[PDB]
Amino acid sequence: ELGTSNLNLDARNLLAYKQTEDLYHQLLNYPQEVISIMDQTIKDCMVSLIVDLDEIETKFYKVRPYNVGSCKGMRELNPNDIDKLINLKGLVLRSTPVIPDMKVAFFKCNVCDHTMAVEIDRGVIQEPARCERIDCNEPNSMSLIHNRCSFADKQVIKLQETPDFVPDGQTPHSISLCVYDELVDSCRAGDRIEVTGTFRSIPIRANSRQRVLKSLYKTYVDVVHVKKVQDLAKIREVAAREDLYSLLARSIAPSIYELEDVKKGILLQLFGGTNKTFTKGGRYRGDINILLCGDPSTSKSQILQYVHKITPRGVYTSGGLTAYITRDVDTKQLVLESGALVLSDGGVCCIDEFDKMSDSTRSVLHEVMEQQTISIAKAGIITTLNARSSILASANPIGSRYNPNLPVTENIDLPPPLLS
Amino acid sequence: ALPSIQLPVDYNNLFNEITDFLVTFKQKGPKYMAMLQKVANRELNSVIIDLDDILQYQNEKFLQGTQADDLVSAIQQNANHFTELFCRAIDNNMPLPTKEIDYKDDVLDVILNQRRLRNERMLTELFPPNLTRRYFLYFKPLSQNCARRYRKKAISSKPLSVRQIKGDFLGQLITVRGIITRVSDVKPAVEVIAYTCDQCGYEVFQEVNSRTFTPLSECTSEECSQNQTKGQLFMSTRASKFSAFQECKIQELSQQVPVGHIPRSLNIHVNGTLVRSLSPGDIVDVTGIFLPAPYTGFKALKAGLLTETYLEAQFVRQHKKKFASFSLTSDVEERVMELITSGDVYNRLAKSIAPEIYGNLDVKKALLLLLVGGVDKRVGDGMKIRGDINVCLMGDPGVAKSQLLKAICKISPRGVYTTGKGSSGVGLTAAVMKDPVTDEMILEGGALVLADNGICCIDEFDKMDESDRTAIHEVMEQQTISISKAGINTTLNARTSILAAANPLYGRYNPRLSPLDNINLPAALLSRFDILFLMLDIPSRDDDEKLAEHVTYVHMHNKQPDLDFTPVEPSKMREYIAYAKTKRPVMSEAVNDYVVQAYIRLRQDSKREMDSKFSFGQATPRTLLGIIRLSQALAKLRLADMVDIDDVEEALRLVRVSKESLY
Ligand SMILES: Nc1ncnc2c1ncn2[C@@H]1O[C@H](COP(=O)(O)OP(=O)(O)OP(=O)(O)O)[C@@H](O)[C@H]1O
Ligand SMILES: Nc1ncnc2c1ncn2[C@@H]1O[C@H](COP(=O)(O)OP(=O)(O)O)[C@@H](O)[C@H]1O
Ligand SMILES: [Mg+2]
Ligand SMILES: [Zn+2]
Ligand SMILES: [Zn+2]
Repeated sequence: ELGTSNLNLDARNLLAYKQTEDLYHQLLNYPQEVISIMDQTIKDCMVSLIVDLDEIETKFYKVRPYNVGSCKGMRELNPNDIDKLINLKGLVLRSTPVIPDMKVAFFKCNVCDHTMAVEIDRGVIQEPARCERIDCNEPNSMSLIHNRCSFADKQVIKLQETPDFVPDGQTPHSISLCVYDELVDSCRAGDRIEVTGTFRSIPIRANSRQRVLKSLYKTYVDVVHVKKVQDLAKIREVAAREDLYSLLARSIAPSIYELEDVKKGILLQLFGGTNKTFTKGGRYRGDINILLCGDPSTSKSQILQYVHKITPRGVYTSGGLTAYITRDVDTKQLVLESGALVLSDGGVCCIDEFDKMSDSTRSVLHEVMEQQTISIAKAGIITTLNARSSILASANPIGSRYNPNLPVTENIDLPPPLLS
Repeated sequence: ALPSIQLPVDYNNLFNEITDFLVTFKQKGPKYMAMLQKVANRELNSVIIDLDDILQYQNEKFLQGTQADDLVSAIQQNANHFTELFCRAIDNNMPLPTKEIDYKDDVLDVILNQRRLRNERMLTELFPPNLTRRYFLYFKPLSQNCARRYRKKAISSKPLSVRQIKGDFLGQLITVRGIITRVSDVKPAVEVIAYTCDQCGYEVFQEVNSRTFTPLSECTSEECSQNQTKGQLFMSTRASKFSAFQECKIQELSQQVPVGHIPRSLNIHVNGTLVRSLSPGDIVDVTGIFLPAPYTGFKALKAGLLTETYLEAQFVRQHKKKFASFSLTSDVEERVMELITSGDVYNRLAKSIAPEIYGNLDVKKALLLLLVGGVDKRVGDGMKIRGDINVCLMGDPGVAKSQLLKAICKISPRGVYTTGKGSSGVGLTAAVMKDPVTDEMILEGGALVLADNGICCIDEFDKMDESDRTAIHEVMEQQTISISKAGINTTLNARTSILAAANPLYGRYNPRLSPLDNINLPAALLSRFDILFLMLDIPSRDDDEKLAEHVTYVHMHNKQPDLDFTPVEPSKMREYIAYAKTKRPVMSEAVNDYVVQAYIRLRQDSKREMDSKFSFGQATPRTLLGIIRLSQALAKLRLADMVDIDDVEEALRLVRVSKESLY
């Protein structure tokens, strides 16, 4: 009734039955064939259960086994575990662009314009030595067409072991990954995922101009399943209370003693104002910016840490913050990279150690707080980027204490316009 | 073609003697049949051979005038040929299994049974032995007392240096000594390659021993001996055989390097179950086979006679020392019973750390309290608290604070020592930056050197640049390091105790105010530290006399003199520190009022900190937090699962002693 095509399959409940554990062990030894025949079984189960048959013929069927066994680590992988299903957990580091894969080779008998479609197996193509049209029957008239074939999408992921597996300060390792179709782009950098797939080894080409192969093989895994690691009525019931303001304000800093007014101000800053774009006079800024000052005996960084995770969007940094073009490390190419402030659009950008701001970056803030737009003119690229972000910063006085007789200006060593 | 020579050796008698030794040996019955039986049961996966048994057996059978030659000599002169002879002998005399086998698991044997029932049923090929062996063969070098037993010079051993190996030792069995520096990962290595030719009856097998090879394309089956092939053949991974492989290199020790020379290196190849039996940074005694390596892998066409050399491991003695993670045993239990009977411990431990440096008792007491750690394991609502203590040592040059720091680094297992400049890889970069030969850009991002539960010992804390200073501000209060350069965000869980020594920018104490003199350090960083202590050189007679007397008495005896009186020893301290950390007493509530009133009087002190002449009596909650941490450490170093008020008083007295050094 859904029209979906996916069948998750646990192993424990599969182990719960006494006849099935035989198929369980046979699946560990022979994953590919068992999975293929299970998919064909589901394909026939389509008709066995529906007895519209039209949606059935169009869709393929696959399974997603998981929880087959204990999660191993990259530090213990003996060659006894080749072509066997394993469960792995780790952190996704990098990715790669999707790589087309040859599936259906297209050919054309150029002299007689005759076209033939050829299937392939194990990558290697058995090219047709002669065009089937015995009327021409020429052997050498076989020419293929690159852009009229059919292709499969392949993506390669690089995976790092979790730091839990290195207790004595050693270095983690990397295991290459492969995915197909629905698993493409299912993960990206920085993710924490767990995967279940079979092992694999491949001969390395060595000299691409020669037939020799090295005595060692590269190790990589092929995975089939990946896991990671109307309430609006309730709002109005809460929103109808009279003391919502005070409880809501005090609810974001449970461990902070007193300091109620600053908490209320920070909460209102989090709520934000209104933004309008009337054309007769240009847009008006709707963001609130608040500064914190005082001796480093107030745990003021804790407030920024609270708001950073409380806010939907936000970047927490300290005194590089904006866009600058970089040279790619792993690849040799040029990409445009945006800084912390650009990513905080619509959210709250938190800044610490504001006094140690150097000098070049300060002007950038003067650029962004007065127009909410930053432009760049470098390496032939001229463009403007929108920021539209709120700012919350903390600074320290000069000396072991802040003298109340001393005015604020000198102790905070910021220019009068910026603080104004 | 090739001229011939006459050699005294003949392998037939050697093989017969090998078989006779294996069958007849008496050291349970015969030992070697005892090994081979459990090998048959698929219980033992590798066979290790000792030549001491061979030597003693040959000598004791020499009592009857039948033997004519000896084996260990030819073993020493050449090794691989004897490995083949031993594998042949083992396969000839392989016993039957005396136990049942989980026979369904051996997928290779399933493939073999399929092939046999395919070909023999139609009327069969002799499979090569290497495709069937489940066992690895290893040799062990002899012992020198066994050589002393007899007159002959059957010595070997003699752990040569890296540079002591010449070109005349190729092919022999030799022993090296040194420190392991690099260890590669584990990768599969091919031994036998099996193809399949689309149902060609027998499937072709071939073996390769060289580090490179070429594949097959057309099989020799009769249906493919026909003018065209019965289906193209492909390489089959499941049927082929593989062995665990790894590569490591060793470097000469400094002691063995002649003056005015640079240490050299030597590569080692390891195979079989012995893989992963050694880790970088340890002294080992490796016995192996010194084999040549062809240069054609470089493919330069030069070096017509020049070739590279390597060693193949056979038996590794890890040597060095085992940390053992304070694993309990009867001896350590009676040792801790002796420690309990010792009564008062901390003073003896302080006396026993660095007797070379005279005096400075309270510094050693603070070192004791730093080694145990403060209150940890969080509080309610998940709020972060660390047991690590940050103490900074301050004083004049020539006070041997660096030497005491070196002693602490020696006495602690997790200690890391750093000082002013000399290299750029100390911080902000992982040790694996651009390390692999493939240059895979292996990195973690923001991390330090073993910062997880490490002891960061720093000398010249006023010397490093802004980058290391930023790193050490970021390691503050168990905060992780999350510096990113290329999208990496795998932060290192920085939880370490900070102990650093810094010198005044004037090189001497000053009559004017100290906080302005300071260390040229941020006041925030200064307030972060839990304890600040001073070492001021006071010219006096009654102290310089004792110091000079102790130093000269140390010089005269060339040892640690009996002048020292320490009941406890460095290994004993290393045991007891782990023991005390294991106990981990919990906090007692009743100290709340006492510590609150103590902090009240400390804020009363802050009411007097504008009097100046020293302005370290500041107001900071971190002062109270460090007080609580030090009281918890005092409760942890001994006593039951409670916290004593005397611990709080001792912590306050320690703080007072730290403060009074200003004057
Ligand atoms: N209390 C002491 N007992 C024994 N030797 C001492 C003592 N104080 C200093 N020394 C001697 O002083 C030397 C160590 O002082 P050293 O200057 O290396 O340390 P430091 O105070 O950390 O300063 P620096 O940065 O100059 O090294 C050694 O030769 C040591 O014998
Ligand atoms: N009101 C408070 N409640 C809880 N802890 C506090 C409070 N005031 C100070 N502290 C403690 O003292 C420290 C003050 O540091 P902070 O003022 O944030 O330094 P900086 O802002 O310069 O990094 C905090 O780490 C916190 O543990
Ligand atoms: Mg020094
Ligand atoms: Zn044609
Ligand atoms: Zn064939």
